[PDB]
Amino acid sequence: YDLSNSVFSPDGRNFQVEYAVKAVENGTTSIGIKCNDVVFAVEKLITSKLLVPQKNVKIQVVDRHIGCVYSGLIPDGRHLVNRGREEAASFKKLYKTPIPIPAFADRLGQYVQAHTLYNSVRPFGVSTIFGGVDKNGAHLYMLEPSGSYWGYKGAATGKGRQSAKAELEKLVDHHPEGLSAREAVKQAAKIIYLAHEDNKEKDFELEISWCSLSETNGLHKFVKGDLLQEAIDFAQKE
Amino acid sequence: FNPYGDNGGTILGIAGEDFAVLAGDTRNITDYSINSRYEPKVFDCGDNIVMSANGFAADGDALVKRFKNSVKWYHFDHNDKKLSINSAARNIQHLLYGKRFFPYYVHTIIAGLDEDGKGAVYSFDPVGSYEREQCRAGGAAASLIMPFLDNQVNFKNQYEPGTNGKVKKPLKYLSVEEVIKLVRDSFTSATERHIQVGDGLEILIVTKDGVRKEFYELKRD
Amino acid sequence: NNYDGDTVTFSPTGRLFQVEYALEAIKQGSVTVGLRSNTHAVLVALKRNADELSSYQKKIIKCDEHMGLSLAGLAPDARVLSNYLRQQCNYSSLVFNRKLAVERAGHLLCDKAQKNTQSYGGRPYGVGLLIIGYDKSGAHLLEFQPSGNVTELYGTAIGARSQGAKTYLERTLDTFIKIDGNPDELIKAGVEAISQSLRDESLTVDNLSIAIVGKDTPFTIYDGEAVAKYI
Amino acid sequence: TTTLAFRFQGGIIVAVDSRATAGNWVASQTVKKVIEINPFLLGTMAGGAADCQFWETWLGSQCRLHELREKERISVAAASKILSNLVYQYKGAGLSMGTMICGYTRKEGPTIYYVDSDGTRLKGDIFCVGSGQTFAYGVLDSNYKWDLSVEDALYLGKRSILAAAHRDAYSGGSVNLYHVTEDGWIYHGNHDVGELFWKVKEEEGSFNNVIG
Amino acid sequence: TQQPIVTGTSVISMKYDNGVIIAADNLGSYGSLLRFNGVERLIPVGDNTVVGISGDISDMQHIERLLKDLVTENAYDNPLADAEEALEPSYIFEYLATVMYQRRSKMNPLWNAIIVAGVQSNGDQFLRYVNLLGVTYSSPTLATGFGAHMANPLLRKVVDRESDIPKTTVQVAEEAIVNAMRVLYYRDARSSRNFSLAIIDKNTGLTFKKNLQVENMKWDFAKDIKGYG
Amino acid sequence: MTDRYSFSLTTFSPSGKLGQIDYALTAVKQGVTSLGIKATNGVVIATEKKSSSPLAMSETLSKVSLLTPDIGAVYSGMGPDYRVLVDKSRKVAHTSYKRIYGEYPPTKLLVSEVAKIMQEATQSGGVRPFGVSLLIAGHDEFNGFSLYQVDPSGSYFPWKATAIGKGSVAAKTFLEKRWNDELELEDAIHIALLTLKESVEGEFNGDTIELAIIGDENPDLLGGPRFRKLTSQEINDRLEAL
Amino acid sequence: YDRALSIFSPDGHIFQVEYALEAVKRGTCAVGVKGKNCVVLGCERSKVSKIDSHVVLSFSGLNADSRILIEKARVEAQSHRLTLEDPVTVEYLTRYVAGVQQRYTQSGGVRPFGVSTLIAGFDPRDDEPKLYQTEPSGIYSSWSAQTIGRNSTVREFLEKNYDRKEPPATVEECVKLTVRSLLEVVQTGNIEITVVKPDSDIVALSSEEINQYVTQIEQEKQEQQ
Amino acid sequence: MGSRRYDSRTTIFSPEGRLYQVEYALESISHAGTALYKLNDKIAVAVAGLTADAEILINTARIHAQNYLKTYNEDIPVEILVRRLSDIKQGYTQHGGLRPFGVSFIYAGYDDRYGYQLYTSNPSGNYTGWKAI
Amino acid sequence: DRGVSTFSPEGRLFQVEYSLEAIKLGSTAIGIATKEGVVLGVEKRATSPLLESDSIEKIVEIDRHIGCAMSGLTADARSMIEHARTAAVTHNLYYDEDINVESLTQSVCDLALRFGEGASGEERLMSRPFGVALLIAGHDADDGYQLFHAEPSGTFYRYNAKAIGSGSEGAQAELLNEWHSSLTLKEAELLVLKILKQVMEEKLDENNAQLSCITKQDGFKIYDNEKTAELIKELKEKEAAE
Repeated sequence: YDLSNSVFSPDGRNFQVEYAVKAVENGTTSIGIKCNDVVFAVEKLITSKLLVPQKNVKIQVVDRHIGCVYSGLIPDGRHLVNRGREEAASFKKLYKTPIPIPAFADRLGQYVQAHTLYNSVRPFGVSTIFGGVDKNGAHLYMLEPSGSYWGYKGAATGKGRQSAKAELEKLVDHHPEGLSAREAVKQAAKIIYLAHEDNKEKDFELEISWCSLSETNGLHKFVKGDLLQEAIDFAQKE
Repeated sequence: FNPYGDNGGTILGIAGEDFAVLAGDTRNITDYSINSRYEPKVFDCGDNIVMSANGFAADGDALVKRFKNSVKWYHFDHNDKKLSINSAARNIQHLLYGKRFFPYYVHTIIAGLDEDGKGAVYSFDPVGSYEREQCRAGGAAASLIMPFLDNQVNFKNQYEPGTNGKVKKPLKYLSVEEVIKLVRDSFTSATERHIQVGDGLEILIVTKDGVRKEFYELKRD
Repeated sequence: NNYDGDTVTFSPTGRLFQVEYALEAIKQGSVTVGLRSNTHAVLVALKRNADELSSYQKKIIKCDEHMGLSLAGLAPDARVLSNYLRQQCNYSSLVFNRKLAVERAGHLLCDKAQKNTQSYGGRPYGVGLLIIGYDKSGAHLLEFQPSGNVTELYGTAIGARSQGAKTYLERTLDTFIKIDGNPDELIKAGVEAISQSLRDESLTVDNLSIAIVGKDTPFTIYDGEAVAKYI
Repeated sequence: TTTLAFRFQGGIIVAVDSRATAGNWVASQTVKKVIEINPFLLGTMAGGAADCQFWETWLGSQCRLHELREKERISVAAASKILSNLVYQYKGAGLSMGTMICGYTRKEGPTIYYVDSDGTRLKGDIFCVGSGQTFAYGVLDSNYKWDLSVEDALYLGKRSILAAAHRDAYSGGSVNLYHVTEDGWIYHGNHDVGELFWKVKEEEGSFNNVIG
Repeated sequence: TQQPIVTGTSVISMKYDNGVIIAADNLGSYGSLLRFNGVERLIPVGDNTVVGISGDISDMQHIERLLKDLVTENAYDNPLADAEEALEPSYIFEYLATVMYQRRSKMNPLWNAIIVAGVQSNGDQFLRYVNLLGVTYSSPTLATGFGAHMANPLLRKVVDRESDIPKTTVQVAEEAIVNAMRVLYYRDARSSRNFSLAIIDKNTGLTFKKNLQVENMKWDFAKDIKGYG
Repeated sequence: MTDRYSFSLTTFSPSGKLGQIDYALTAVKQGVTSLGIKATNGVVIATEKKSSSPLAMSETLSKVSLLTPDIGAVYSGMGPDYRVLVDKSRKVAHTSYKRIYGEYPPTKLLVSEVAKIMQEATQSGGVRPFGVSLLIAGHDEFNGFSLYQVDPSGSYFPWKATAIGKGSVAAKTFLEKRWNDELELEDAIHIALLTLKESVEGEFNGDTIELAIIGDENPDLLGGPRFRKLTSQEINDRLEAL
Repeated sequence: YDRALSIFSPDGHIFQVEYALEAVKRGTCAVGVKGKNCVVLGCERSKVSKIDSHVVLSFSGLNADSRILIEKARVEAQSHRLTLEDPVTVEYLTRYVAGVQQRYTQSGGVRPFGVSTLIAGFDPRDDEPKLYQTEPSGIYSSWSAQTIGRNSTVREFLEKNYDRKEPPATVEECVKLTVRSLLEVVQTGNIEITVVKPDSDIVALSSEEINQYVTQIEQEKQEQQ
Repeated sequence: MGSRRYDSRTTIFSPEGRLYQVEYALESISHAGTALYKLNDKIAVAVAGLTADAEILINTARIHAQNYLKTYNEDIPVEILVRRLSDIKQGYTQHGGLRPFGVSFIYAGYDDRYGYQLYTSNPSGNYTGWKAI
Repeated sequence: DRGVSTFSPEGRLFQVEYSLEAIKLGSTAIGIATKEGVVLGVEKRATSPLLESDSIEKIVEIDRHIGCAMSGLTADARSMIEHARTAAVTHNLYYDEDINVESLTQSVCDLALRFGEGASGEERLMSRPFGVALLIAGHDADDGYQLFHAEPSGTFYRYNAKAIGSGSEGAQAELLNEWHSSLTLKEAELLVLKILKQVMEEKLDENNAQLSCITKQDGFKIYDNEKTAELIKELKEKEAAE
């Protein structure tokens, strides 16, 4: 019952989707934190010093207000981001307004779920954390290979997802009134540094982006420069 | 909706013994209005081949870019083999005939050196008929240039004095300077007698060394 | 294995064995080394022949006057990918009159490679690529795997016994990056790097190919007697 | 444009002029109106120059493919019918073409077919297609016989072309002659119409009405 | 497509020693009826490109949406989308010309005359023209439609050839543009008193001036004209 | 996402049997006993109704459908297949006969069309045979009153008195025990009610069975149709006199 | 339907083509004998079809596949006559049939033809007899006596009793040889002979003449020996 | 794993050169009854096995016969119709991937060229004329 | 396995390797190129003496300056030869010149590599690789005389001397030991005949071995039986003498 994509097990399970989740588990750590306004952080494994620093960007931008990160098979995430860009462009052409985050999440979920209905294809081997800011405020969403997606206050996926989830829960409990933008960036850097301990014997690079009202004018921008260095120093101090 | 237009240019191609010359006016106009005083129409397409399409500006530009792309792909697919002038002429014929039912509204002249090293000029019609010639003028001033070239290049209707028209004047070798002088005089006359002709003359000379460019001023500067 | 008859089947541990076999097909190919500096990028390829009466197969394909690649693995797949890259570069040069960036070509190749690893009825490519180019952002070198993973490095090597060249590049990383005024010095560095991967073999004018791109340097290939002074 | 072609004991004689005009202005006087389909086949250009050149080169390619596949030279009838079938597809699209496919084969001897853009294809002995076809056809009809030598046939073709050029304002810048035998075509040079007129008037006492 | 309904007016442009200046009015005429006012016909693309559109305004909106989509697309997976891999006037003009020619070849044209102006990344001023039928050309001074007949003769009195471009300051070019706009308002029945003007300079950048008005007009002598004999 | 199921899923066994058709017949056999009796002035079609849940409204689902104002049908087997096939038959009765000739198709031609539809499922690619057996009751001017049975194999047979389902054998034996040449519509209804009561295990009332009749004419229902589906109250009244 | 039914095996063989050959080697034997003039085709238990006025075709294997091939060949011959104004030669028709058979062995969703073909005739304006055989794999060749069919032998007999640098210059000798070769593996007398001569002279011998030939062969066998 | 449910690749040869599906259909017909439709005014057909496919083939034959009558203004010869039906049945035995028909046909027809004739056809597509059953 | 384009665990395609194995069972074909021509020789096998040896065509002309020889499944090479002839004629039609030998070889290899995955974004036409290997000999003004070995894998090589078929190993060893860059046309023909005689189990005659040449002056020609017989006689005399 684990040889085809669209075959139910005797207990009602789809083993190909579970194997895709197992493939996602091998990916690097990617986290997303929502503030009152959102912040996406990813760890890039430096397999060798031959790699050029800051040349393998993993966080992707959809329209001018959506930020996406993924853990798993990077080409699958890139394909999903291309499909999301196509859908966003179609929505913007048809209705002249930027696509709302729930609508984009629904489109991605429908696409991923349709990729699990036939045995001529295989489910995506990525888990995606994507978010942004629209007329209704700041939104964060997490989508799985099964096609199910949910909104989160904080989300994490990859090898070190458990430590990141624990840190996110502690931060949510300690901040019932929310977080700011710079504080969210610092917390994301700290959580990435703490979750990197699942590897230890491997250098890594931190990549951070944010999208909130004020300091970004409701658009998605990459955190680069003095702010990123301050976040890295704060993460190293903790 | 009329999908065609006229921009009123004049070009001329002359093949020498070991050189070729392709000249053109630089005035772009439409309906008694001057769009531009310097809009070149003669381009170096590579492999010592110089091409010029006259008439509809958009169709000419499209044909020139398509021919350049064809040369690039020919170099890619045949180990950078040089494209001969006859092969280029046949390829341009196929390109023109590919849209015979929606033809380019242009007259095309290409120039270069043949496989033996002599000057070669090929003339094309809008729907894709081509012939190799020694002197060919195209545009609105072609009727004002070709008789002059026939009289001053082929020495037609000229006979040796003292023979009472029994011995024709023999053909003589013409250097590139003489061809340049004849082209300049013909274009000056065309500028004098044609309203659409004359803002500047651009000449491309093709030899074994390569392609070189010269420019001269005309009236209505 | 019961999860190996097609590319649309995941292993219980989450692996695609067809992609792994395609990767292993690269390991049975000749070694090719790529490196770059601020001004120039160089590819060095060791060629092979069927026997003493046959010629050496070409390993470097030109994509555009500012971009080229070298292959390791299945030659026809490399030809297909090179034709696709030529078409993309020509489209960019025609529609927008802009020279295509190397990163854009990397993204295009990544997408095309991914599209062949998810649909039933097709197979993944069986060749690895080292792509060099020069654009407004400088010189770029990229490594391409059939899985769709594209990486940017100062230097890399693919094929068989590639660990020696990669180790040499890692050791001498701080040296060949600063080689900007002398393209021939960068070519010498690449040749010395690929020499570490030779298994009881000697570089000859028959099995050595050297491609180079640079700032004021169209993509130029040296083969045969052209590589006499680099041996 | 006269473009005559006739059959005789020595094979086929094809004679054409070289004048191309547009709007009463002479565009060119060095136009090659004979298309060499292959070393054994010739065609005549009338109507649209581009259509004639393109489709006769295509016919040559088709004949080359046929001879490669069958290891035998293609007959004149087969090539003429291939061209006619190709043209009949495009009828009503505006193609203009009148061609004489002339060839000497071992099986069929010398053969001339006329094919137009309307789809007509007919085999004949003497053909003249052009603006000044009437004068040349009259000359040929007045001086034809299946007994002429090669030189006499060539002179007859030149005389017919000269008459057509003299009596038609759209014909005559030069005369091009071709002789088709079982071993292919032979080109007999290009003769200026102006000099040919004076030469014929001096040799034969014709054209008395013209002062010289 | 087949005939314009709501049409724009002349767009004028010229080059000065450090950049380009392009101006156009804000009328949305409906034939002989001045139906719409306050219509912006100068579209800024990036920090270095200005596109001026004359003719059918529905097609103007279509191609400005196309320009917005192109700007959005250029930023995808482009870390240098604002430093060195940003759009240039040449790329935008090539894309627009390709689109116009493809529309012409299908007998479904965009009834527009478009002037692309800007400063290239190397400091060279770009100013080129396109329209339906895909006809393209360049000149130190450009004008579309009615302004092609009246604005060009005046502007060519200041910048007549290429060598005159380095000798023209921004003030002189702007004064010439304003005078040309005043003349066009004098003699064009589809013109409006209000217009917008954009200046692209290699040093300063993009300066946009909206809600400009034609002033210093002459009408006093009209008191002396009476009858027709 | 491509179909890539062009090959047929039903093939011949070495013994000459079609496995999928036999399995569909097996699925049909474990259904509900539905019977049909043809009389001299009409034809009666009766069936039993089950309750999926006590809270379910049984009248929302009807096991007998009107194909044409003169032709009705009942099924034994998989309900959704019967519903889809009824919709298809309703569409075919218009798009193939009535829109061309201006009249409703005769019962035999409609049965032929339904049999063709069911046969197309046993030979085309990427499909399975319908798991239903249909009883068609109709009247036409030239052929009179007719009753047909269509199997999952697409083979249809005319019957004078037939029954299908779990108690098909016993019901057929009861019907063949006494079938006279002077059967009336009410006599056929009484015989059908008796057979259904004998076959059923209990709870034999008007809300647990569904019956329909073809015959005579109903101008009151024109707004006449020959198809009348009896209401629960009329069934109860007829059972009171049983 | 596009599944590759015919694919290579690990030993470099295509099993579908070999099974088609096995299917061919199950039907009645067909013999083709060529002399100095005329060609004689013999068939066991109409098995000879006229593709055109000058060419005939015999088959061994599946009857309906042979019918499809015959229809294709007839259409091709008519198209050739219409296009080139010349009757098709034997070699061209044989090449067309072999090409069709080969093409059916390299397309998805189809199986190879289980038919072996013998084509006999004369080229236009020519007198030299032509005899060809085509295999299900798409390979065609020219022969003088092939016996494509399998009837448990005939090839050895025809190899023995042929040529000696002297073809059967008379039609009667060729017919007698064909009948004897057929009778070598046939005990009853289930024998049909068709003779082809130039100028479209295609005839079929009646059963009475075949019976006379069989009786003469039996008398010759029992008299001299 | 697009679709590996192909039912033994119906249209392939056995190692001995036989067609399994055709033989199984012949077995099914032999297990059926022992042998009533009108194709046109002069041809009748009797069926054996799988009456639904028989009806489909009979409708196709009727359409073909009426097309021939419209084209030539003459009644179709029996042999032409039998050959067309046999070719239709053989088409499913070589390509398409579908199961072959399971019907045996017995045609009796009269034409103006042969004067009463009888034929039989099977799922293999081979048709044979018989003096008597 | 169970897939036309399935990679093996070692990184190869099963179908391509099986096609190579099929080619290994074909007849012997040899080609030798010198500075004054290229000679192609083939071995003709007849399963019966009654076959006409002149009807076996394993040497085929692509164009006047390009010839081809085949080894393996001879029926599969007809489409390849048709494509090569069409490509050469099309190149002449589009450029008024003869196509390069390497360009034609690349076109043939693209055709062979096609139909499993498009070399220029096209679809498929055949369901299995070709089963025949080709030797393409030609002359062009760019490089001179060229000989190419083309395999169904889609890759091609340029050889100074190449032998393919059943006896390819020993023939290739002899070519390695014998070939040098200063041979003549007569020496090449004699060497081809000698190696064909060595490889063939049967005695070398003019009815079982065929020769052909391609030279710049005379194009591509196929030797008749008399010329081959005289060459065999010369080879025998030279062998018996020196």
